[PDB]
Amino acid sequence: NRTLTREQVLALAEHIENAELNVHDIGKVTNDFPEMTFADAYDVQWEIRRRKEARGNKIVGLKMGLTSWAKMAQMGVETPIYGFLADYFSVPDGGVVDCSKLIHPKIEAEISVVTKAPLHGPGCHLGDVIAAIDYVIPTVEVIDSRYENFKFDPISVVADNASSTRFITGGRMASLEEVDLRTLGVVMEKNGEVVELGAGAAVLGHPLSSVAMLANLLAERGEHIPAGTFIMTGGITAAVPVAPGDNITVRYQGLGSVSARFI
Ligand SMILES: O=C(O)CCC(=O)C(=O)O
Ligand SMILES: [Cl-]
Ligand SMILES: [Mg+2]
Repeated sequence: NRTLTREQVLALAEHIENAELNVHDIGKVTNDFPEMTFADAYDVQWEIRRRKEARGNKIVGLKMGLTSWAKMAQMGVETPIYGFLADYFSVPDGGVVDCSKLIHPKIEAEISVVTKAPLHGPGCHLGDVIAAIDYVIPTVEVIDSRYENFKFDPISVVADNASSTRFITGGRMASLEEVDLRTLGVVMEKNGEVVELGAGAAVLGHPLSSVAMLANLLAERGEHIPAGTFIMTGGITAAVPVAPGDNITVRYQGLGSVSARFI
């Protein structure tokens, strides 16, 4: 399942994290370790998590990447990917993101869930997830691949924590009974203009499925989704570059809006 030595995992994690911490893009790691499997990549990502926990960061949630059947097929993968969210990733609705701490950030409109019951795989699917949802909450992610490379590389991206870097919760919380996630419309505005549109169904056909896929992915490593877990279910719209001076508002049908100022 794995081709990296443990020393390589540790060194890769340090190297990839350092790119984030030092705001310094690096070559995608699969160029130097072309044999890396997803298990290697997750070993690396999880070691990054450890490095963050070790210096006292709290891990406050999980995020999903590649939550598009089309994109999965394009990238030659059969499942989404996930990454973790550190406490300092969090930005208040309307808050400021300091781009000088970021490399080449993009924002995406997502819907997050907080669970109220444990979920696990393998074999988790939508039906298992429904009963476990406490509420949903509009969330914009700021993603920022630490790689200098143009073309998306799933295994490198995983090693780089699915490009996670900031997330902004906002809008209004709602129970599942109050929202239809498949038809929940989102409008992303940047500097006063509509730049992207999407509906919840853009996430796998049903954003809650993202949670189940997460459960099954975590099961591959003998982990699950504890109750109370905050999960960003995936990009509803295309990701949009942001730069200093940009202001963005993402409007969620019936859920208010999430905004952020970039400096
Ligand atoms: O580009 C993708 O869909 C996966 C990587 C990512 O950063 C994300 O979607 O959160
Ligand atoms: Cl910041
Ligand atoms: Mg995302």
